Parts: sequence; C-alpha cells; structure tokens
Amino acid sequence: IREIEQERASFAFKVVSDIKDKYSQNKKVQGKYSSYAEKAPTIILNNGLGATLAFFLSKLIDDVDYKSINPESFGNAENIAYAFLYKHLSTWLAEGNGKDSAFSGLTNGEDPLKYIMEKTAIDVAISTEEALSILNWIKKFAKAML
Amino acid sequence: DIREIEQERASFAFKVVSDIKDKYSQNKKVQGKYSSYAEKAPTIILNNGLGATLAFFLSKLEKPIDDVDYKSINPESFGNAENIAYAFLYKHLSTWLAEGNGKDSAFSGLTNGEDPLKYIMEKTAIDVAISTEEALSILNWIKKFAKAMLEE
Amino acid sequence: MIEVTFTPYDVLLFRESRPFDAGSESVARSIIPLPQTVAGAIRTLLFYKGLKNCVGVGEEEPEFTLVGIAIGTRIYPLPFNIIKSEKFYKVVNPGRFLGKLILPPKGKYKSGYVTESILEKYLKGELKEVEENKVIRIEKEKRIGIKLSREKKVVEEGMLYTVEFLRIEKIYAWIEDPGCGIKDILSSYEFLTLGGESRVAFVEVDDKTPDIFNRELGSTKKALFYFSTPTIGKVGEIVQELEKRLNAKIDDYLLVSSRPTAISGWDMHEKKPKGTKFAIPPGSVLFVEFKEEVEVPPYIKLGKLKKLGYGLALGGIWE
Amino acid sequence: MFDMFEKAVVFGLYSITPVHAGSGAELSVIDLPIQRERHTGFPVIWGQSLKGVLRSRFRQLELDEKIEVEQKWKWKEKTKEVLKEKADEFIKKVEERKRDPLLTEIVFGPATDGASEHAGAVSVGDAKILLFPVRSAKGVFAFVTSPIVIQRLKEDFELVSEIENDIELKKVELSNNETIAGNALILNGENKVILEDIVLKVKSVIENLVEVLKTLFGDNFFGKIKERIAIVSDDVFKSFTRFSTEIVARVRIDAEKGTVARGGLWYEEFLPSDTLMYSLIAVGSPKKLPKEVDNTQKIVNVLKVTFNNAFLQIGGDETVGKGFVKVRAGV
Amino acid sequence: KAVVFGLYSITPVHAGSGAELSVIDLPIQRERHTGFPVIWGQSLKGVLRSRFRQLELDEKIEVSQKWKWKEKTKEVLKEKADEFIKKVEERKRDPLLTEIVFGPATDGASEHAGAVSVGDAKILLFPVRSAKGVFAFVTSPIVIQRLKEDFELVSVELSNNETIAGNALILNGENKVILEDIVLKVKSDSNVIENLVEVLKTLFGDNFFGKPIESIKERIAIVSDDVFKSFTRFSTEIVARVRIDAEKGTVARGGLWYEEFLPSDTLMYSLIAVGSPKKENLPKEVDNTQKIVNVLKVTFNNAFLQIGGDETVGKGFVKVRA
Ligand SMILES: [Mg+2]
Repeated sequence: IREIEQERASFAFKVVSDIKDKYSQNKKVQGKYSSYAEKAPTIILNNGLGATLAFFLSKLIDDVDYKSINPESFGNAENIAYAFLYKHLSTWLAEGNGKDSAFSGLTNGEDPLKYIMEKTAIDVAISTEEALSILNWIKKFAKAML
Repeated sequence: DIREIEQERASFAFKVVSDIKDKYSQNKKVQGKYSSYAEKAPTIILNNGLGATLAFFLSKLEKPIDDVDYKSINPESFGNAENIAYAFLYKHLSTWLAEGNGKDSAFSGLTNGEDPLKYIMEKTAIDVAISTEEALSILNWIKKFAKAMLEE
Repeated sequence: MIEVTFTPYDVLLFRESRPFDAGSESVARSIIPLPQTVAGAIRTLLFYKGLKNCVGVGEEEPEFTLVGIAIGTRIYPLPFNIIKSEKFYKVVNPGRFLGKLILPPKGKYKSGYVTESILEKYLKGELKEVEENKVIRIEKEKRIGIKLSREKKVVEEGMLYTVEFLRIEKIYAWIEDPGCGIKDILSSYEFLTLGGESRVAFVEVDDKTPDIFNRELGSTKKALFYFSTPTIGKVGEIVQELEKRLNAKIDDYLLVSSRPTAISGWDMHEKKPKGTKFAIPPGSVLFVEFKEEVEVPPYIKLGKLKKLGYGLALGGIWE
Repeated sequence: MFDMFEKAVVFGLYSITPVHAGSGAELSVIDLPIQRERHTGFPVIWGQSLKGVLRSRFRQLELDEKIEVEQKWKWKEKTKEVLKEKADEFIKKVEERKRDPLLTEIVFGPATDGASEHAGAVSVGDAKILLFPVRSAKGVFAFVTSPIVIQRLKEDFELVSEIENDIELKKVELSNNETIAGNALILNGENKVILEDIVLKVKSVIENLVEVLKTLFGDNFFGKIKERIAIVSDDVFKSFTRFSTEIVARVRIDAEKGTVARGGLWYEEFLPSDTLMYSLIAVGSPKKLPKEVDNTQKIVNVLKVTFNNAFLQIGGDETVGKGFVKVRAGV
Repeated sequence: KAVVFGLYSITPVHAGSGAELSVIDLPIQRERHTGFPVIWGQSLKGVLRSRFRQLELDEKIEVSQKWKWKEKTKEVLKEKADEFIKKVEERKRDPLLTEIVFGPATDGASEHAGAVSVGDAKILLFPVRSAKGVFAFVTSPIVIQRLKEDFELVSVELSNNETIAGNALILNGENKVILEDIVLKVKSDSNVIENLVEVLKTLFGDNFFGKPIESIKERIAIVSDDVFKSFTRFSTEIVARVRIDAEKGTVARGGLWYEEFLPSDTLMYSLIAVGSPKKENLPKEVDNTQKIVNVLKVTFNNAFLQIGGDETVGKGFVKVRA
C-alpha cells in the first residue's frame, strides 16, 4: 500500500509536467486543468465513476476509447483541459505507469467506462477508489506546479 | 460476484444508443431527434407522470395507447425522423422496464415482461412509483451516451 | 569433538557487570556473550540432570572442556589490524622498526563482524580488504518494562527498568567430552536458559569438528594467532606457553589488541559475584616471528580457564 | 475463564440523528470521515470515545446529586465517609476541576491529576454495528445485517457467558445475490428485494434474531421491526456500511458578502439515523470504599439505572444536531 | 517440556513500546530485526502471572482438586509459613504456586528462579481488508518458516505481486486478490495453505478459537515478505485521541496525541518453555516440569486475557489456546 502511492505520485508528477510543458505560456489551460482536477473527485463522490467518465466524454464520438483522444486538437482551454484530465485518469486506470512498472493498471488496457459496464461491482469499487487516489495526487502537483 | 443496476443501466444505454448510430449513421436527423426526446423525457415524467409519457410517445406514432405491446413496435418501419426516434425511445424505455438488461443480468426489469404502459394501467401506485424512478434512472444514462455519441 | 548449536527463541541478555536490582539501578546492557556463560548454561543442565560429577560444583572449571564459542546469523569480530578507510576495511600487515614488529599508522579501528569465509581468507593471508557492506554489526533491541501493583494496576514506585537485548540468530559451542556423556544429555533437552531474564535457546547437538579447526596452513616462521574468544593471562606467559606447545622459540611478537575484556560473572554455587579477571579481547591478533619454521596449527588453546571456552586462538600466516 | 471481570452489561445504541464519531481530517474527497475498523471497513465508535461520553454524563449527574444508588447519592458526604480527614481538600480539588467526584473516579478512574492512584473499574468496549439502515425500493428502508455480524454478536454473548459464569447464556449462509428479508421489503410478485442499487433474491432466522434483540433491550425495541429486517451476505453488507453513509457538503458563508469564504467548503461523513450499535461494558472489582458500591454487582446496578433508556450525544457536531442516540443497558 | 500459547485478538491490542522509533506518539511493540508486531515475553508473563495469582488467591486453581495455597504453604515452609503468608497479604510476596511457576516477587528474587520462560508472542496471521470475504488472514514465507522452526525445535517462493490465497478471497475467474487498495495475482498452489492449517490444527486443535479451522483455510492469504512487512507496519490502527476541557467544551491544552493498535483478528503464538520447579521442599502435585505444564494448560486453555494498555477503553482482549 506504500509502493502503490509512489507509483501514483510518479504518474501524477508526469502528467502535470506534460500539462505545464505543452502549455507553459497558456495559463488559462493550466488553470482549467487544475480546477477540473479539484472538482473531479467531487463529481465522482456525488455521481459515481461511470457518470463522471460519461461527463468527460461529453466534453470531447464513435466508440469509447481514451487512446483515441487528442487533447491538443481542441479549440478552447476548457475542452483541452477536460480532454487531458480524462485521458490521464483513463490511462492510469487502464495502463498505470506502463507494463514495465509495479502498477500497470486495473482494467488491462480496456477503457475504464466500458470496463465498468462489463465487470463486477467489486471491480468498479476498486476502480473508483483508485480513481479518487490518482486525482488526489494530481491535485497535489497541480497546486504546486500550475 | 454481483453487479449493480447502475452497471446494467450504463450497459443497456450504450447498447441502444449504439444501435441507433449503427442503423442510422447517415441520418443525423434521426440521431438528433432521439437525443432531443431522451433529454425531454425525464421532465415530462416528473410533471405529467410515466404513464402519460409512454402514452405521449405512442400518440406520436398514432398508435392506440391502450392496445399496443412494446415488442410489436418496430422503429425501422417509420418514415419521418421524428416517429423513428419516438419509436426507438418508447421501445428502449419499455424494454428496460419490462426486461432490464436480460434475464440473466443483475437487473431483469420490473414488470416481468408485461408491457409497461399496460402494467401501469393495471397495477398499484407503489408499483408505478418504483417503475417511475427506474424510468428516470435509465433515461439519465441514455441521455449521457446520446450526448456524447449521437450527432446533429 | 561435539558441536552444540544454540538457537535463541527470541532475544538474549548477557549483562555487563553493573548493578541491576528492581527499585534501584535499573539499566541492563548486553555484551557479546562470554564463553563462561555458555559453559555455565551447560553445567547447570548437567547439575539438574544429576551428573554432578562432570559439573565441578563450586569449582572454577568443569570436568569437560568447552573449546570455544562463536555467534552466527557464523561470524567473527574484525581482526584489530583491519582499519576502515572510506568504504573499505583494509588489512594492515606488520612492519618493522628498530628491529621490532609494529603496526604502521593507517587509521583508527572500527568495530564489526565478518563471516567465517572472510576470516578464513584473512588467516591464509589472502585478504586485502572487505567492503563495508560485508562488515556486520550486532543488532540490539531495547525494551522498557515496569512493575504493576497487585490490585490497582498502576506502576509501583521506582519500578521501571530498561534492557538492551541482543538479536542473535545462532550461537555455536564446541565441547571435548572425556566420557561424561554430554552429547546424550544435551540430546534429551530441547531448550535451555541462556543468559539473563530467563531467555531460552533451542539446543541441537552434532558430533562434528568445524572445518576451520581442520585447516592446513603449512610451515612458516611468520605465524599469527587470532583470538576468537577472550584470552586470560599475562602476554609473556601466553607467548611462553605458545613456545612450549609448538616446541619453538620466538624471535619477536606483536599483540594487536584493544580495550581489555572485563570478566566477572555470577557464582551460582555461592550466590555472589565472581572475582574480576581481565582478558585479551576477541579479535585481537598475536603476530609471531618464530626462530624456526613451525607447522601453524588450525587452532590452539592458550591462557587460563581453557575449559570455560577461553583462549581459543585460530592459526594463520602473514608476510 | 474471564476472571478479571465479574459482570458485564451490553450497551445498545440507537441513533435518532446522524452521528459523526470522527477520526480527523484527511487529504481526501471526504475531508472528515467517521471512525472505522480498518481491516473490515465497518463503522465503529472506539471505546475511548464512548467512555468519555459516559464519564462526562455520569460526572455531571453526581455533581447534581441525580445519581441513584440502591436513594440519592451525596458525593461530598460519602467522600467525607471514605477520605475522612483529607476529604475537605479532595472536594476542593473537584470544585476546581482537578479531580472528579467519588463515584465517577471509582467507575471510570481518577481525573488526569490522580491517574497513578488507581485504574478505572469498568471496561468500555468499542461500539460495533448490528443493524445498518439501507434504502429499499419497497418498505422505504431496511435494517440490514449479515452473518459475520450475527457471529460477532454470538461471540460477545460468549464473553458475557464467561464473565458471568453462566453456561446457559451461551447458522446463516448466504450467496452475494441472496437475502433473508421481511415482508415489507419484498417487491409485489417477484420474490426480490432492491436495496440501494442492488437486486437481491429472497431466500426462505429473522424471528430468532428479533428474540435475541428482545432479550437485551426488553420486549420493546427502544420504544418502537421484523418486517424490515434484511440479512445479506458479508461483502454486500460491508459495501453498504462503507458507501451508504451520509456524505454532506458544508460551507462557511461570509456574513457580509453572502458568499462562501476561503477555507469554507468541506465534505463530512455521518453514520445514518436508525443505526443500531452495541458496546460490551465489562465490570471488575473497584480498585480504589463505601459499602453502597464496594463490589462489582453494585457498580453494575448503578450503571444500569443511570444509562438505561437515557439519551446520549456521541461524536462531534453536537451544536448542529448530530450524534444523538438512545441507550438500552441490559444484562 | 513446553506449552505453545496461541493468542487471538478479539479487540484491538496496544502493547506499548517506548523505545520504538515511530512518527506515532504511542507505538506498539515490534521486533527489531523484522519490524513485525510482537508482544514481549515480559509483557505476556506479567499478564499470565497476574491472572494466575488472582485465581490462586481466590482458590480457583485446580491441580484435579482445589488448590489451597495457605494449606500447601504450611506443609512446605513449615515454621516459616506464617511469616510468608503475612508477606503475601502485605503484597511483599505472592502466593505459593504463583511463585513456583513464575518466580518469587522481587523481594524474594534470590531464593529461587521461576519454572517458566515466557517467550515473545510472535505474529502468525495479520488481518487485512479484502474486497472479497471481508478480510484475509495474511502471512508470509518468513513467518511460516519461523513457525516451522520454532515447532520443530521445541518438539515458499513469492514475488511482490503474487499471493497464495484461499478461494473466498479470489475474484471469480480473474485469478486476483485485492487487499485494501492493491491487487495481487494468484499463484497456483496445492498444499502450502493446507500444510499451514494442519500445523495450526496440530498446535491448537480442531476448533480455531470458536470456529472450524477449515473455515479459516478459505480466507488465508500468503504474500511476499516485503508485502507482509508493509501491511504490518502501515495497516495497523492509527487513532487520534483527545482530552476535552469540559469547562470550555473544547480540546484541552496538550490534549491531542496518536496511538497505534494491533487489530482484532490477529493470530500470535508464544512458546512457554518450562523448566523444573526450583523452590525447595515442593508439594508432590507440582514437584516436576510435567505437573507445572499440566496446570498451565488447564488454567489458560480457552481463557480470556487482557494484554497491553487501554483496558478500560476496551483494548487488548485475546482468546487463549494452550
Ligand atoms: Mg531479571
């Protein structure tokens, strides 16, 4: 339960750094990502993980595939920040830090939203807790870097 | 290891919305109408009731609101985009209340296969209340996937 | 030779010589086990088994001979001519000045333990240094206890105490039995009390001579003697004893050592402390240049109280 | 074989308002979670939380001479009867809140100043969940429990049995999609129950459990249930206790601007009302003594009379109407 | 001879260690070398001695007759019996059998030693929250190896991502176990869990402290040494406690601290090494090791004890199998 925290922190630092790198001169994008990262756990708490992912989906389709998302191809800061947070959260649940690391995800590459629709209630609960935990780490680095 | 109804709701909602997008990929009107009607439906239910909502859809198809089984309704047999969409929405909603997401799923409906509107006009107020809440819950998920997938 | 293996159930206390009475001086710090403590544990078992002939009740020594002891995880204290330099412990060989063997200045000694294999290479003169990670320290475990009132469940006045235990995996003891039947009696026991605070160690016994006692070092003038257990007696008498037992005179010798080992103990027969004796500490090395070539023995017993496990020296060579 | 105690009393606790037995702030979406047993995830109230509540109430009652022993308990008089000479100085300590009144210190132990004098006579056990309220499609809500909870209740009865030396005082298996439930919860013509977001199949135990509840808390249930009792599997029950608690957003409003102030938005968890918990209260021989309370039985009697049918407040947020429970103390 | 004491916690346990290095104000006792939770031999012995002493004074000790310690004291110490009994009432000494078994009270320490050596209670099964089956009884290869060594003398390979677990912990078809918030993949294994249960049955009997040992088998999870150590160090209860200034109704000055607890549903074992009773002129029914062992078993088997601190706030209660 300690090594998993380090893995989360490593991922969180990486994705926030990518945000700050690509949009260094764009404070609006950085600020939007930060706000959404803070609001995200709340949306999950009050609506569940499934609905939250669906809510992100509406901010972007043919199929539910986080891989196919391209955050940089959007017009405004709101959609760019949403697409990034959505992909980050989905990537973590599906891939972790890669298959060369301790944590390689929970869903084995499957999109978390479709995963929720197919697997058991237990599978959904662990995905919910894990989602809250990674967002909690993203919030830390967001406040300190963005 | 059991599943929660929410999982079945999301699953069913994705399936019926994908079914429309598949059968009418070139028809943005049908997709746009369905999304509008899915969005409108919960508000009608809260103000006028579930029974009046199901009957409201059937009246759009000019079907006798008293002598129609949901299974007999085939959305792919209508001309205008409006009636196609209404038929789909009525079908999807009724199927959910009648059969859920399947007999071996974590939710197999509330009306035990009986037509929901006939069920409403035959059962007690408490039965209708339970079905009404469930109708709102499945429509919430239909709206979610319609908003993201269906185009205008 | 019989090999006894003690496996501590949990912790061990080999208390230093200092007052440790409830309601007064209340701190017990463990030292590295002295061989007489191990001898005492064995003698006490025989004392209770009814073999009071081999015990030596009220005597300094028993009838049998404890060859020596060693702790294990088998490890030995760093020879005192091994000096830490950065991240390495370097072996420092004897020099000569004014016709006298000396140890050249190369830094201060730092305490620690090495495996039996590292010691073997040292004794063969093939060891140059040891990486600091291969130098072991003995783990201590500090416990703080109290005494409660019988009824009120609160601490009685002044009844708090501290013990610094050792966390040791194994203690090995080697015994030469002149026919007392120690191997059979030890086999009948699963455990025994060893050291203080009524701690016990499991007992295994095997009829075997450890390989380190069977080494062939060859013949040379330049022998060294690593003391694996404390050695009691004047250096002059020990060197003279060495000359007699190997039938060879010595041109010069150098004792590389440290703080003398203070040895007293508790006399269970008379129920009072034993008299204080002073010993050459384990890890000390006696470098010897014999007048003629000698066959360096794998081990040799020197000094006083041999039967209590003292004076176990391991043979070696230097250049 | 539990000879350190001589008698025991079960403290039944029924919440009539939401309860926040807190564990402190966390860096999490739920800023202020309730107390939980970590390896089961079950909500608890630690014995030290409950003891502090019981002590404070008992103390105030003794200071106001409302304590009944055998007539009224005059602690100053009994103090003079026990401490004799140095009784006056002790009473002065109490009025200065340095020490606590005699019976209070006998039962719960001395105030922090006299901690080293003697230990408390009673052991206040952690409160554990017995019935947890869960919304139901039919019957509004259900009193939900599980085999592992029923088992822990039986084991606690074994504790009481060992303590009171009463051997006379001393099987539920369910699939995850199954339940044993009262008639009020069962959907019309389906043989199914819907609790929260889970459909459960009705299985053909409750009557016996109620009889047990009738033993500890009397013929009446806290002045009020079998029709809404639902027994579910251990893991389903566990998920309910962890995800069906009240989670509430609270704010601090700037009194001048009418808007949320900085550092004025947090989420707080509450154990729902209509939750049944219980704590085992073990009583040993007093370690400090007047004849009225010189042994275990007399101390038990005082405890029973003092707290049975009483109302207590446990946890924080008392000022916003949280933590109010009704107590039943039976042997 | 020796007696193995199995200890099963039914409430959280705080065996206090002042010397333990921790960020917690009041941490529990732990082993130096392994970092595992432990109950010191001296803590356990104190608990055992206090219980035994109370029973002796209350004439509840059985040796198959009622032990009358004052009668036995007179037929043992003879002319010195009356002054000894006086010391016992004066709490300067303990009753006869108590001092035979555990040694004299400190005043009479030098007279003779205690017959028993009370060993540390070592951890065996540590409860960890499981997504399936509520919680798992978790152990490790190093623990099993220690148990086997202690038992054999008194008479497994896992990666950090793997677990050998019983069926009740395993997600259907996924071959996974979820302990708290981490996922371990199930390693196929045939007899290791079964072997462990057999060892437990050989030491404590068919009933596992009030339940069939076969039920426990389905909820045992064997994890790697590093993972087990992690759980025993970071999954113990860390609880904030306060003191309220009732004058103000707020937390008093210096009235906040943190305390660690070993959870309930923890299994530990202590080897009680029994030597010959060392007091002079012993009564016949307790004059050797076997007789001391027998009294120990009857007195503590199926007993309930309180270990550690926080007794009055309901902590430290364990079931005993001897
Ligand atoms: Mg001692």
